[PDB]
Amino acid sequence: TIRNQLEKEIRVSFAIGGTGFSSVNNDLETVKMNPNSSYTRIIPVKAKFIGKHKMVVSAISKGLIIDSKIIDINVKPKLLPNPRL
Amino acid sequence: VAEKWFDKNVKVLTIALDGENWMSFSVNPPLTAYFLDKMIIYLETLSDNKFIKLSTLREIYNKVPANRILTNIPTNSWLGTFRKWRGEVPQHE
Repeated sequence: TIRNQLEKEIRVSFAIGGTGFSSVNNDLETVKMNPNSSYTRIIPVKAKFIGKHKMVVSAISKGLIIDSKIIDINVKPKLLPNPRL
Repeated sequence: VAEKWFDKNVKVLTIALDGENWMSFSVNPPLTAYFLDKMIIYLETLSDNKFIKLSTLREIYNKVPANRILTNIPTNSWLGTFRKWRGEVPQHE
């Protein structure tokens, strides 16, 4: 979620960052939001280790990192289903 | 209905539901007919004092254009699942 406090219409892009995480297919996901409004979108990511993860998300415009924020994710082991009869 | 007027962000208020099951699946269906009349009386008491604007959805479509843009809405019903029509009866599959 990205909030816009400017009085003009904004378009930013953001990239993800993590130690085992990987963006599925998004080099730079650009949005297009109007003044004084938030913008929410879901990005598909794939975890590859289990445990206490650290996602870094950073907003990037014209090669410049605008803003960044770190969240904490717990990835669980993937269990197989019962052997079918 | 009126407490929603207090919030500044409530621009359009929308209510949708089945128009026949609510008066036909209650314990005392005749009283639900009196309830509806009382509803209609009270709703006109708010539309005259210029609190709400009791109107049709077509008029809202033209008078209030949509400025925001939604890029994706996931597949779902008002029940949050499709298991009602596929899964809650053993001979659905």
